[PDB]
Amino acid sequence: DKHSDEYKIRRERNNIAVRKSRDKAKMRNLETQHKVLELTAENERLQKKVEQLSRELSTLRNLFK
Amino acid sequence: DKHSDEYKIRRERNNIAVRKSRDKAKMRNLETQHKVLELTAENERLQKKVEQLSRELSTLRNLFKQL
DNA sequence: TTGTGTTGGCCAATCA
DNA sequence: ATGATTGGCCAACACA
Repeated sequence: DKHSDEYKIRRERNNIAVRKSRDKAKMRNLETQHKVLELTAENERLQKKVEQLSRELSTLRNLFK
Repeated sequence: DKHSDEYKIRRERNNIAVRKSRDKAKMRNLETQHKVLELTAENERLQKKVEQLSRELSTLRNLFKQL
């Protein structure tokens, strides 16, 4: 029964659980969107590093010439 | 007038828009999870490449030094 | 003003 | 029994 006290504490506690469950999921989804930003920046950095190292190797190999 | 006819049809339209909006959001999330796996594979490829070149450079520098 | 898209809350069923 | 999930729906508000 809606007027039942047990019912009331039930709804009160579930409303807290539901909000909590959904706030957690919103968090996880934002984290994933975040990882995409980090991985993208990091791959960009590493790619530039691949290019820097390649230049250093070419500069060294010119000494042979 | 939460008993009206205009009301019930307004509710129907919103409930449809809500399901559509939620499907779109969940799809977007699915795509993002995919983008992460993709970026992760690329990141590991780049890591190996940088390590490989660093060792190559190190070996080569050691050679010149040994002159 | 109106209509759709978003966001977040509630109820209830179901899982753990 | 209790907290976590999930899906249907309401309503305010953002966006056009």
